[PDB]
Amino acid sequence: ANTPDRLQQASLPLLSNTNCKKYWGTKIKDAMICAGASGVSSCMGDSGGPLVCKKNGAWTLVGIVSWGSSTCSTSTPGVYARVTALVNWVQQTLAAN
Amino acid sequence: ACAWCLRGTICCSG
Amino acid sequence: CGVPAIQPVLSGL
Amino acid sequence: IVNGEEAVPGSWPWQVSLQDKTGFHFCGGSLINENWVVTAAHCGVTTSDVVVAGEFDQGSSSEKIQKLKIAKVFKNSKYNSLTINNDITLLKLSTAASFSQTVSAVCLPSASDDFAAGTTCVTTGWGLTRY
Repeated sequence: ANTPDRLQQASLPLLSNTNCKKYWGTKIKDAMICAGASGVSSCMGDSGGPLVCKKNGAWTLVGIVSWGSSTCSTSTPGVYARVTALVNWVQQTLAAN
Repeated sequence: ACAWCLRGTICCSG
Repeated sequence: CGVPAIQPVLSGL
Repeated sequence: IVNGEEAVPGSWPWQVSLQDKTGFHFCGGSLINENWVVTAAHCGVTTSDVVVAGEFDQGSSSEKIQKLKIAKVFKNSKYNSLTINNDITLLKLSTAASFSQTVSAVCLPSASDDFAAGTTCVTTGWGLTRY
C-alpha cells in the first residue's frame, strides 16, 4: 500500500444525486457530485486534483477530489466538489485580486 | 467516510 | 484551455 | 487511484503536485491560468508550501519541472469541516508558470452547463493504488 511514482488515470461515470443518495444519504449536499461505483476509485493522496468531462470537445473541470470510503472500495461512488455551483465565487475572487 | 488526503486529522487513518 | 499538446490515450476509449 | 493505469507522459498538463519544503507530496490541484490553481479546502495549503508543475515520475529527474511559490490562499468562507461542504480553495502564485508542451490550463464551466448522469469522465493523481 504505497504511492505510485508515476501519474495514474481512470475512466468513470457520473451519478445523479438521487442514486448517490442510495449509498451516502443525507451527507450529499447541493455543492457535491458523485462518480464511480464502476470498478475504480480515487484514494488517499488524490485530494484536490481534477475530475474532467468533455464540453464542446474541450476537457472541463467538473469536480475536485474530495472524500469517500475509508477503504477506497471500488463498489462505492466517490464524492467531489461541484465546480458549476462554485464557479461564480471563483470569478468574483479572480476579478477582485 | 473520510477525506482522501494523506497528512492530517480529517484524512482517513490520520 | 482543455486541449493538451500531447493527446491522452485511455483503455477502451 | 485503485485499478487505474499509467498516463501517457505529459498528457494531463494541468495536473500539479502540492508539496512541503522537504519535498513530501500531500495533495493535488489544477492550473486555470498562469497565476492561479484550484484545489480542495481540506488540504490546508498555506504560503509555506510549494506548487510543482510539469512532473510525471516522482522518483526521477528526467523531467523539466517548475517549482512555484504561493502569494496568497483564498479558502471558501462557507467551507464546513464537519460536512466537508464547499470544499474549494484558490492559490495565487507569486511567480507565474510559463506555459509549454507539458504545462497549461484546464477549462472552467459556466454555472449553467449540464453534465448528464452516465457521462464517462476521467480522474488523475498520485494517490494510493491499494488500501
